[PDB]
Amino acid sequence: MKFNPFVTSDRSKNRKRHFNAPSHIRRKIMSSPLSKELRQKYNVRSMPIRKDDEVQVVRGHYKGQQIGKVVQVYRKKYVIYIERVQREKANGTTVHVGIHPSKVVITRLKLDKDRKKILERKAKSRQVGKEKGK
Amino acid sequence: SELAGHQTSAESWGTGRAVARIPRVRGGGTHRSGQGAFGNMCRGGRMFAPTKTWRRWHRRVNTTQKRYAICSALAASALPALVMSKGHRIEEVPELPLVVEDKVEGYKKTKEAVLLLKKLKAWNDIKKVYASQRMRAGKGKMRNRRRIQRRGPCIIYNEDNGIIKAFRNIPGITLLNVSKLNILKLAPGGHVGRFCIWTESAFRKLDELYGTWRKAASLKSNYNLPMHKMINTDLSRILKSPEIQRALRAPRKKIHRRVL
Amino acid sequence: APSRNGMVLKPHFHKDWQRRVATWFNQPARKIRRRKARQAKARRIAPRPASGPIRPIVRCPTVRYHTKVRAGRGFSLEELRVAGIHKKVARTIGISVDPRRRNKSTESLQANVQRLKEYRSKLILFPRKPSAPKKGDSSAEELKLATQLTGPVMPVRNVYKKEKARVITEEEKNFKAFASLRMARANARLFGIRAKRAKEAAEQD
RNA sequence: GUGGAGCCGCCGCAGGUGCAGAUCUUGGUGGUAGUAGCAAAUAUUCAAACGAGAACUUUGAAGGCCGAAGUGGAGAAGGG
RNA sequence: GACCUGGGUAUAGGGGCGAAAGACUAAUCGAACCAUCUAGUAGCUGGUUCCCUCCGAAGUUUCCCUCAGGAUAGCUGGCG
RNA sequence: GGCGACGUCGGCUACCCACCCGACCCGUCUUGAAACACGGACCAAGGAGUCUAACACGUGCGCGAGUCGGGGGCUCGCACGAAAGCCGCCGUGGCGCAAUGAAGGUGAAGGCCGGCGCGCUCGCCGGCCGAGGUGGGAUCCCGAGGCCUCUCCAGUCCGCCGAGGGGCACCACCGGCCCGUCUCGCCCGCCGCGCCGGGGAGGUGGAGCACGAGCGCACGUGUUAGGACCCGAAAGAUGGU
RNA sequence: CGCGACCUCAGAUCAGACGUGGCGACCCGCUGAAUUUAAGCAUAUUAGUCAGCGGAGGAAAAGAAACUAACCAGGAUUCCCUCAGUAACGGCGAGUGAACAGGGAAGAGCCCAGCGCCGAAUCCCCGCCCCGCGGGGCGCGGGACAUGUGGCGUACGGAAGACCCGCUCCCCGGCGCCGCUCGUGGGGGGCCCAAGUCCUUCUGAUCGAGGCCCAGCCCGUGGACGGUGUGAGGCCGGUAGCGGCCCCCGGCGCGCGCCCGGGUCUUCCCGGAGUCGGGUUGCUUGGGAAUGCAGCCCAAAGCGGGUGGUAAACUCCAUCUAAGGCUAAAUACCGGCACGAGACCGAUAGUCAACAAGUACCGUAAGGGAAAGUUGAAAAGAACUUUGAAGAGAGAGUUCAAGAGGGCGUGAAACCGUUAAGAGGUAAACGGGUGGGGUCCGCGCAGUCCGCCCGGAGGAUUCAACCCGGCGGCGGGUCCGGCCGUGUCGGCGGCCCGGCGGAUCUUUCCCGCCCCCGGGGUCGGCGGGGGACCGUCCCCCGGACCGGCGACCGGCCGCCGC
RNA sequence: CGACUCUUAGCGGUGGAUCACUCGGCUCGUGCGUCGAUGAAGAACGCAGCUAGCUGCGAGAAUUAAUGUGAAUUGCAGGACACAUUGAUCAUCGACACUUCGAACGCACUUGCGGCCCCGGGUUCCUCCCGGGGCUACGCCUGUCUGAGCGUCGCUU
Ligand SMILES: [Mg+2]
Ligand SMILES: [Mg+2]
Ligand SMILES: [Mg+2]
Ligand SMILES: [Mg+2]
Ligand SMILES: [Mg+2]
Ligand SMILES: [Mg+2]
Ligand SMILES: [Mg+2]
Ligand SMILES: [Mg+2]
Repeated sequence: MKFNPFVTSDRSKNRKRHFNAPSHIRRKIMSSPLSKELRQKYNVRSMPIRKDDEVQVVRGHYKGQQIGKVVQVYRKKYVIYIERVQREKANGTTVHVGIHPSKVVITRLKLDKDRKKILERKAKSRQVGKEKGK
Repeated sequence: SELAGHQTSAESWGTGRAVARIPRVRGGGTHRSGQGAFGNMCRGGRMFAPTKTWRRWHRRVNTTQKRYAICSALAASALPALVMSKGHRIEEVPELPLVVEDKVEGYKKTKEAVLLLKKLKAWNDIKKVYASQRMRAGKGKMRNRRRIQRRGPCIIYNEDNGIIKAFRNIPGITLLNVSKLNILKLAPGGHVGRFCIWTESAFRKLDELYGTWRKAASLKSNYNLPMHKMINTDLSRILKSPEIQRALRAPRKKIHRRVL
Repeated sequence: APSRNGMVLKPHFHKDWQRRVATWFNQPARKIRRRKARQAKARRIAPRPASGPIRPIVRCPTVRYHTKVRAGRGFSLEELRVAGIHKKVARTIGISVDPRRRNKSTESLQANVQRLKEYRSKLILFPRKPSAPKKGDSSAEELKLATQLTGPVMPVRNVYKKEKARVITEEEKNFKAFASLRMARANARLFGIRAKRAKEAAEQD
């Protein structure tokens, strides 16, 4: 149950803060879970997805053992595009059909200098949760 | 209806002109220029008897009836016919004023909470609350209450040592204090007989919190427990008593139907 | 407009009263706003007592209420004069002062002097750094509690006497009667008239 | 049968509680009706071209009109 | 010609201005228009939304600036 | 008892059609509407007895000569909790428990017994008690007598019981008491002997007394004040263009 | 005649400050109606409200008695509950209408002119410095202010000075840093539990089923919302005195700055004027032989003045000290900036406005002022062929669905088109009663009964009766072991290692005092504690009844499944 | 036979009711309670690669710097992907800048007309010579400077 008297619980106002989100808050709500292998090597649960992570789709019309990298992150439509899952148009032109990153499992991260520190910050705070158990 | 629906300039057209004598809006140009203005008939009009914020919202109950209602809500939570006919699955449970010892007030983890309800055979009531995880029928869903849920058992205590945290995550449960009870919790819906789990030091404080008929309550300054209109209530025994059926006539068990 | 046997009534609603309306919807909200203004005033001050200074014994005016005892305003400089404390020292001792109050009885004077010295004998002061004039050792062994509740010396304590049992004797069962009420009430209003006729026989020669 | 995401029974509780009319309000659509009307200031016709397509466009020839207080040629105000 | 007119200027609502018609004052004049007080008042019109069961009227008395209205008694229903 | 197969059997609706009989178009004011009275072309949705305050009575509940926290106060910092819980040397106060008079003010218990003073149309002391009396009065109590397979002896019971008794609430009546006024009158009292206090007996005026029934909450009807069931003027005022 | 001083005034784009205007929900000062009510209408009511004008502030205003009271007296203001729909006002009609006690919320008090005293002991500006950060000074030197009076000590609760008497060395800010902060100070960012497991339905799952005797996993986290549909676990989050980061605040301790109070006696001092008050005229009030205010006229006193709710005279008492000033809190808030919630509305509703809404448009203007939400999960928005000049089609194609084709969810009625059926000179429609036809449903069609008991004809399995083994219930009994209900007590037991209650008692108990001659008298009590008594509730032995839905064991009877 | 008319039913059209949805109101409450001459509220005009509105901004104009954040913005293009430079975007915002009117301030409001002071060049300049900068409203307080008076008086002559 929510106890804080300074955070909402109403349907109209969490939706309004969802679709009118700032574009740096919006990379946080477009987070995706790490794979079972890769959450054990880093002891972290989930990550915000960036442009060049290898990924497979875990639910939808297009799913099942399809590692392949994302190629475009529409934050405006809350949608990542992945380089293999595609769709022919009526024209014969082929386009990327887009999916939501919660329906998606990262299988290989792209590390830079900053995505080391985002991992280590989310990892070091998880021993502190285990250190509460006295 | 905030200020009023009376923020419109409008006169009646008055005279002939073959229109009804409702006020019309002024001016021209715009659509809303000769249309029926304020009054409870018009598109954009003012409602009949607009609700006021000084409606008498709140009701008083005198305190001897509040205490009367809470004594009748506890006496029905011990009769097994009334607590089961409100729907609580108390088939497998032992003795109806369930009393666990005062060690249970110091649980600080809900894993200890759930095995308590399993070993008290009351978990099959919580499992009935999981069956009622419905969503609301109607327009109350967009007034931010969506999920309907049964009320289950309630656990009553005194001297909290962590009991309020161990049980509150289990869905459909209620925790109220034995010093400050609530008729809105002990009888949801207005119907009597909610299933309750007592704790010893809560179950013993009731003797000094409402009194017996010999001595008044000590923690309530001028209150005793309400007397009875009926001492004996089983009239399958009064009407079969030898004092009564000595004095009765005889039963008249012909019919004497209509004679052609 | 009236009907059968009813009440003739004057509702005072002949004036535009829906603008001047007062609803008490913020009244639980202001009860927890002045509890938090008492709690954050209790912990802000000191171990000094909550609900402020010591109030005097005061008797109410006006025949209907003159048999009860009420908490007053200050301590009426004469009572501060007899108790021995100075008028500008007293309000940081925790003692309320009302300089415009009069003492014209003696029993109600001596009651509050007894009250004021009983307060001084149950008070512990704190020196800033432990010099302690008029004050000795450890602070009554840390003063037995922290802060009091709704009155330092229980401001009302309206008390009544015992008057156990007496014997119905002579001169008590026989005199002080209804005739004493009627004759004393009549002499209260026939006093100035009878003192006028006495002047008229004094200028009689 | 259509439709595509919510809903209902019983026990109490609460109402902005049930329409045929108010020359009611708002929106919609009929009959009338393919009807009344497309009639102030005299007037058009022939060929060609361009065009999917010409009583009405342009061009040429004819017949006419305004007739210098103009149906001409310029402005002020107003429009933009 | 007490002539006709443009532009500028002055007069503003119980006021203006009038060779006077109660004319004109922005299609409004025997007191403009705009917003408000204001959901002004109406003994006077028109309307007043589901079913079944049971009972069932009155247009008369007296008073009222009363006569299109009320108060009063009668007639009515419901509770006992 | 009898009759009948692959197109028949039974069935009725917001199906259609026919016939015979009946049948003027609704709403509305009105003595009287099918009206040559008014409103209504059609369809959809919106659309009119509300709410607050006061009072009255009825009813339901809690307590009951009391009742009521409504305003405050207390309880870890808790979603629901603007809830609930408690106070009582927080009952102040409200209404009720007492009325009457313009007011000063005054302010609701009687009967019997036994005696005595002119048992004087008047009264006094002591006891017994204690809301008087009459007429009706549900219920209850007593009840001779009455009712049982053979006769004299004994038991519970029940039904029938003329009559008699104590009589609820309530109604009618009579008496009584308290206050305001009236008339007629005599007596008593003393923080002081007076243009002083108190008493009496009859008659009238009072929203009184005569062994208390109220308070709080809820609901319903009614009346009122508010825009007040909905819509409706001709106006009046203030400030401006 | 000139110059000087001052006093009245001018000028300046003089050096430096200030004010104007907006918003206006709440607050203060003025000004001010009429509709309405009175069944008409003048006074009255509406209403001292609307409109008008002017000033603020986060609050404002009020505020430390020229008060209430009339007795055992209270003691600034403001708010709340009562007082109270009361006193009172009123064509005494309609109507209007306070306060003082009392209970609370909050509580805080002061300064000045005057009268005296101190050699103006005071203040402002300029210049350079002590020495400084983020700039203000106490120090130094010049120009002014000011004796027509700056400052100190003083304020009606009295004050000052001189005595005498017994004490005491203080407070304030600034600087650096350490130690906290009751919800655990504030602001800001970024982090923190657990299925995407197996089967299955689907356009797509968040569906449905399942996880050993550890209850599949987490829970101080089963709020919410977004994700191809209903999600504790996929994802933000939510939970937690979770953690770490950045900035900021209120308060200990080194250096400045400031520092004799109280009591008793003695003497001296001691107060606000064109104001009070009176007359008169207006408005206002519940204020009535005038509550308040204001104009004009008259105009004070000093044991005085004001008030004491019926005009006036006399008299006594009570109470306060006006005509100068400041002041927090409790209170208000339909504007603003942020928040949170709802038995609220659901696109003719709810704001006029869910949308490019105070917008388009209207009016010379002041001003008036709308209508207008929805494809899909994802544009995958119909390439291409073919007819046409094109709009528009016919195929194809996407999609679960185009029966979702760009105002596209669902798609009602009125009205229209066509198809199918039926009918048609008394306009149509209706009521009743049948008939005929049609759509369709049910039986299934000369093929309809169903279970019970009995005797028939065979077929196939095993119990019953009986008894023994066996646990389990039903009913009655000594209430035998345990048992509680109610009067009766007793052990006064627990009363001093027992609870509460009493307007019971005790003047011999214990503490600080009054009434008379250092002591004392119960000599009558005061404020409080103590301990007896009574009323009710906590055990032990006996005794009383029932063993009451409060029960177990034994035996009994008759069931029951194995 | 056909047509017309009428009533039903199927389908189609018109129309947009109902239902389901909701980044909106509405009510209540809490916390703070902040404009302006140092130029406010409001208005006008302008600003984007394609850009009318809305929204946001001011010739630094669809935003600059800084801090925080850590790979996008997106209708299509274009461009630096560089981040062990400085780092896209977004939020915060304490640094800068902020056209014209407006209390609106040189005067007028006609984009009209100036006045002094200064600066870069032309007469190497006074007496009205291009551009740029600065200043020029009213009321008022304290101080200053200038000085008016048959106001009051002194010292004089
Ligand atoms: Mg909300
Ligand atoms: Mg619905
Ligand atoms: Mg009719
Ligand atoms: Mg007027
Ligand atoms: Mg301000
Ligand atoms: Mg519409
Ligand atoms: Mg930047
Ligand atoms: Mg210049």
